[PDB]
Amino acid sequence: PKMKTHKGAKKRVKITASGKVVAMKTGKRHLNWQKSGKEIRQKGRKFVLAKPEAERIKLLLPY
Amino acid sequence: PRAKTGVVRRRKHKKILKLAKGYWGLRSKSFRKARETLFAAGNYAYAHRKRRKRDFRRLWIVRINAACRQHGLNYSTFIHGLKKAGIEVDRKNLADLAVREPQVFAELVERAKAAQG
Amino acid sequence: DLRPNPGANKRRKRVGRGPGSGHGKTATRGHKGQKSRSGGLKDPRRFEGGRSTTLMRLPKRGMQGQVPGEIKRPRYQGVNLKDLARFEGEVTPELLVRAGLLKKGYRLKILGEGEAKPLKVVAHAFSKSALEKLKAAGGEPVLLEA
Amino acid sequence: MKEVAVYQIPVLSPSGRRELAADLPAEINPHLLWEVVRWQLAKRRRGTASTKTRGEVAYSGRKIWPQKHTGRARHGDIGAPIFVGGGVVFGPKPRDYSYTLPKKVRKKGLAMAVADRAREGKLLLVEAFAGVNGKTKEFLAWAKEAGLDGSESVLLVTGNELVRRAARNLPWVVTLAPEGLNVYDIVRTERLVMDLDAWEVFQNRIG
RNA sequence: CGGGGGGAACCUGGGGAACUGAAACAUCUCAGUACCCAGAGGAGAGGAAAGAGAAAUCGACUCCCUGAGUAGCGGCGAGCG
RNA sequence: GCUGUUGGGAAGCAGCGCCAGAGAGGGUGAAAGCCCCGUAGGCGAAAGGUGGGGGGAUAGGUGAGGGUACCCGAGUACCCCGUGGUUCGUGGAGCCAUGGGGGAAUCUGGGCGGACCACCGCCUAAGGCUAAGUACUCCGGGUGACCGAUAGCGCACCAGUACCGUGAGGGAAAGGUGAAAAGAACCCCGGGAGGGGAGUGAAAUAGAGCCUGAAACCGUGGGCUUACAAGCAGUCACGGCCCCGCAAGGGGUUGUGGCGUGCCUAUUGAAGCAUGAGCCGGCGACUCACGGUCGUGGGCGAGCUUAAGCCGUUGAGGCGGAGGCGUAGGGAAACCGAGUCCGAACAGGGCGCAAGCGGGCCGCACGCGGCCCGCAAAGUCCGCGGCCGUGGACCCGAAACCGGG
RNA sequence: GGUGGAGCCUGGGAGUGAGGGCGCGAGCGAUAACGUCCGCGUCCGAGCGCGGGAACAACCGAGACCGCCAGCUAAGGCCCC
RNA sequence: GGGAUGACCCCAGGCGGUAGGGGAGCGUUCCCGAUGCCGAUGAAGGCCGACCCGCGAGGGCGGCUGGAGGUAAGGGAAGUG
RNA sequence: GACCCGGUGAAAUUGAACUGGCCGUGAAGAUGCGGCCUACCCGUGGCAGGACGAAAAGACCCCGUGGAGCUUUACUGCAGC
RNA sequence: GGGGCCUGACUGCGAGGCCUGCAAGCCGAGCAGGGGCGAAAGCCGGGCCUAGUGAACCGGUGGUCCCGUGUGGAAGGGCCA
Repeated sequence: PKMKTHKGAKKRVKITASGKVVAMKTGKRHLNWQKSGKEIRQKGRKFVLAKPEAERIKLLLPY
Repeated sequence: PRAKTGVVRRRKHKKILKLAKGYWGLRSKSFRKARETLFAAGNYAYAHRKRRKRDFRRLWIVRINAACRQHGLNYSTFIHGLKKAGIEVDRKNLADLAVREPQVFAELVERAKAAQG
Repeated sequence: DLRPNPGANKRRKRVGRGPGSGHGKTATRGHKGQKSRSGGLKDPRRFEGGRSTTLMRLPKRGMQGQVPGEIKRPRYQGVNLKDLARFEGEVTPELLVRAGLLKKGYRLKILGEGEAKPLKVVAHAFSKSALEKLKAAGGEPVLLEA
Repeated sequence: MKEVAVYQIPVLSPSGRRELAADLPAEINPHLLWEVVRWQLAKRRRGTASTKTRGEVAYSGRKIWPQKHTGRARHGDIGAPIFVGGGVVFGPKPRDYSYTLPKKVRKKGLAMAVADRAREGKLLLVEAFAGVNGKTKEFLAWAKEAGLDGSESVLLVTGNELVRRAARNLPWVVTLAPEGLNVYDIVRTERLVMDLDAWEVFQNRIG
């Protein structure tokens, strides 16, 4: 029958206009204890490739 | 629709059985045995068509040799005359002159060994 | 036009791909010739290796919702006066939905770019900068819904 | 670009000429026509081909023999797909071959068919039916005195049952009705005849 | 006066798995599925709001299309919905 | 609708007509609207069910202010504990059900609106009943891009049999003479069985598990060929012999001489002393459904498009815009918007947008308007095809787990 | 310079992730192994197609579209087989 | 490159190949074509064929058997070898 | 009993066989490749060295995130107390 | 190696690159905020340099403008640390 979106993915990565997959930078939910502002800061969003391609394929019905 | 086998098979089968006539034992009564035997027949030919072409070059050379030797020289020297002299002719096949026209052949030899004198 | 000749165009290619015979896609069946492809592989959209999928990336979308459900809310779908200059006279949602945008998509904003025609535009909210373009002849209907 | 439809001598008034829109020979696209036909000939498919799968065969699961030391190939239940008592792999299942062909195309393809019937001249719309009264003998005459000898399989499309009554039982004749104006019939028939009332709706349908 | 017993599927109620899936596996899945039992009938169940949920709203229930793979649920896994 | 014609047999071919609201189809010695049964179309029940589709009959229901403040379903509401249902798995966990303990009230009441409280609203629990629309197919009928005797139900046939098993249970094989029995009087060999003539038939290599009759396999006769030999059995080159041809030439056979390590599978590598196969015939493995994603053929494009179902047919279609994708994106969100998020920041940076034209042609306003076109800015809808997802998803094959017996 | 079944960008579908011999430079081993592990290259794999090497995947020669009773050669040979 | 687009001829290169990608064809069954056309002067099937067309899968054609069905072009589906 | 004659008359096996020896070779143990040696064709009664002979998808070993039986201060529950 | 001041072991960013299958790891001028040291030039976003480490999920403390299931506020979340 029909297809189910993957909530796991839907909950952590956003898909943009150009069809690009964008998600937070992984490495700071707790690592830290002292990491030079630079590291702990430098955390906006980012991409992937051949990998985001794999994502979009799970967020179909949610386009 | 139900595309039952029916006619189709039985036809391709007796088609190989035909190519396989005259073979020993089952090589001609069994599609399988046939099928195989034929494959061998397939390449044995192919290869021998190319062998045949080399087969007759031998026949000729041996004769060509035997002829211009009982005359005076060998096959090594003989083909060098008809080559230095420039008579890019005979063609080991047409060297049946040694069989038919010895008077014409002997002529070639004489104007061949002479190409060395 | 004769009965027996309306024929499929030049690309209906019913040519499927049977994979059984001597020449063509065949025997081990056009593809595969190893194993673990005999009745199923794992994915790979998101699976295998046996390792961290690629699920090492964390959830930002902070607000996956409590259990009661998503919260009812007025939904605003903005429109471009750019696509608005297709008709003249009275411009109000309803004549807007059955026309182009919205389609019961709740409320209607209004912003866009490009030249704006000097008329009346009945909207629920106007974008600052894209409203100064209506300061060059036009209307300004606001609020509503009750 | 030519568009002129015929019209048999009504009562006692000469053959009247009538025409309008790219309905007559306009710009025909065979493809579009053929697709509307499959749709018709297809969606009219019964689709009752069924087979009993191994799960569906009326045998048992009991293992014919022991997996080992039998000197026989291994097997499960007789029902398995191999085995003569069969099971049938991917047999046919009752299913609908009916899809939804675009409605706008189910029209351009209706007009285009009543187009290559016009340019050929085989098109012709009447209005009267002297020898009506619902009798074949009666009708058979009405044709001769029109151009319908019987050398060109005809399609009759008039909203008058009385007339059908006749045309019906004729080989080279294919009765019908206005509402049922399709493409599969227009095409299967060499010459097309239509009344001005069934033609009246034609356009209400086309545009 | 009635009951008992039978009836292919269907139906409602009382019970109720495991293999499987999670590439092990306990929660989770399979699943209230298969199966047992009771009852009823040409159907059964349900049924006139101590309902819905945000609209100065709607107005028995059953059933189909949508909503919707939505809102959510989830070793937030698989997957359910 | 008869006749002539071919033939065993016309319905075939032929000459001239005819019915048709009936040219569905089946049968008849072959292939027929018109010969037989039917068909379109139109009638039919003394009896037995069915039966508001249509009228009655009653059952039963019929009224608005203003004062009281009497009744509004109890081990119940409600709270706590233990669980189940719901999308809800302890979660902020309400709501609905209830095994246990406690335990009211009768509208200034009480339940609910996802803890709880306050406002604002919604509905009246603890008694029942209730058509139609929905589900299924043993049987009956009707159609089929359903099968055709290894298919199709297990069973076309005296089959849930024969046969197997203590039992539950398992579970077969097996259709066909011809138009018609006209199924072979009698005679000959024989105990019989079988046969040879005669006889029937158009046909008897249609003679009775008899149409067709394939291959494996078994024989008789004939042609070529072999007892100094050596081989995956063939292939190539000559030569003898037999044979159809007017002949160039071509068959069948095999005497010499040249060259050759089966097929399949699995493998770094197989003739391999690795796997599989006695041989033949038949059954036998990449499918469909719904989503998705690329390609591709068409439809239409500021758009595209219907779903359930309703009026139509009964191989004819329409209608139906609920709804879905697209037209704008950024942000966790409030939200802002050709911007937006991070930020104090008319620093920066991250996702974003900025999208056209060769020009057919034309009102002859010395304006390229602007239709249209490749099909787009840009997309959708249907078709077809590749691969992905859920399904037993390419076919066979476990040891095992569970449930009822 | 180089127009090559070269490259570069986007997209559909893959198979393969058991390799093997040889030469060269190393480690391991005993400078033993048709051993083992890396590195550069080659060939077999998939060229068990053809020539030479008696026979013989990978050594020498050489990339087999078909046919030829025609010729030049490569490796290797020229007494007979 | 010809270019009377003439997919019909010229110039020059390529054409071993497993897993696999891609491209065109052949046959099977059923459907439209069909109230049509083959047919007892002989269907489908079968048995031979050194003959004809295709590179092939195949396809024609002739004789014999057999005795009643068969079905072009052009397409369409699928229990398709 | 076996052996000869009359009567009845199986079986596992079975790629096809026109199935010799020796050095050598080859995926390292050849009737089947190479060189040489032998060797008329066909049986019957015997013997068992070879056909890596038959039989049994190795009972050993390993591998499979295979299965079952058993244990306990493995984990986690449950009956019971 | 010693001394004097100090807290830049900064906040908001980040051009352009090393490395790489993914995600990670590393370097970084320069602009703004507000500072240290120096007369100034200037240097300071820890340490002479390469090890001193751990995705996500689940939760805890701070903060905070975000959401608060009819409204106000809560419970509970989100964001930054």
